[PDB]
Amino acid sequence: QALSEIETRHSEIIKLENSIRELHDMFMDMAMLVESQGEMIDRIEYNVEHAVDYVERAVSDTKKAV
Amino acid sequence: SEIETRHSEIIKLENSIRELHDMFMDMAMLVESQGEMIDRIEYNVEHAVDYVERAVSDTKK
Amino acid sequence: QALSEIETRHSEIIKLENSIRELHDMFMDMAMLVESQGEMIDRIEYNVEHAVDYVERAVSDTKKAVK
Amino acid sequence: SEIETRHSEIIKLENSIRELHDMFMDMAMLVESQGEMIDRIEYNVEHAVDYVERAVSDTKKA
Repeated sequence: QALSEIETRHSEIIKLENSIRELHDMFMDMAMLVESQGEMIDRIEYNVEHAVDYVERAVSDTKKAV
Repeated sequence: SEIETRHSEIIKLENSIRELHDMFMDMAMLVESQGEMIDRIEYNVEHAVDYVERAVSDTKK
Repeated sequence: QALSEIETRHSEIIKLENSIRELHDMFMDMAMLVESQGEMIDRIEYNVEHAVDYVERAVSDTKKAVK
Repeated sequence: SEIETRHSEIIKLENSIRELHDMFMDMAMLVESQGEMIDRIEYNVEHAVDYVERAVSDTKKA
């Protein structure tokens, strides 16, 4: 009924495993948030990139009318 | 005793895991905080884009 | 030769692109280190799991000796 | 005037960019602490695995 020494060891290691495994949900939550933030930044860079192209075209066009 | 040693090892390792779990919480909060700063930056940038595009259009181009 | 106004607006928006790219690069480095941390945790989980299966087997064999 | 508002916006943009940069410095620090805590956990887990498997074998042989 009570645990033997070998069973006690086993229980301890199983407890450690579940605990390492359960770190998953929290890590995935953080990871998702970090990944989402990266894309936000990337969209901002994308729009600025578009602004630079728009202006570069206008600058190149205007010079033509010179 | 050897038993005490093994027990302190299990408790420390346990606190460490819980602690890591908390750093992840702190990270999440830090990311949400940066998310407001990014919204502020995007607002500034969108206006900056507007400014240069208007100024470059009115100057016929 | 001094920059015209249009050229100045161009320079300004270009700087802005380089600035945002830098912010983006700093963030992506950290993001890669975080991804890497998750993989390490997976490996650890994988090793403890394999250890658990090992102990299980031994607990079974130690009990089967009882006969 | 236009200078006042214009200059004001050039400063707001630069300030918000530097502030995020600063926040990124704090993030980097937490990323480092996370990694180190994980290094430590890898060590403790390697030890616990070795310990229990050793004990498990001595019991099967005794």
